Amino acid sequence: FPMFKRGRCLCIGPGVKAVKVADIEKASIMYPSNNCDKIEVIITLKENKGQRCLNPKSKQARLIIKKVERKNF
Repeated sequence: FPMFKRGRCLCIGPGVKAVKVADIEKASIMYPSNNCDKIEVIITLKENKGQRCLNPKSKQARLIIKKVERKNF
């Protein structure tokens, strides 16, 4: 079927929810996904590694900021 996501910088959540908040679930970007005029984060919130571009409607990266800001490797 022709659904076609019109937004090329659209995301629904290719990840999980609440993980090792220092290993995964760490959004460190604010960029148009390099195709856009909008600016989103890349959370690697996963069991090991995976994307989480949360921006459409709810970002929540605002809170995850204090998560990504926890220590540094």
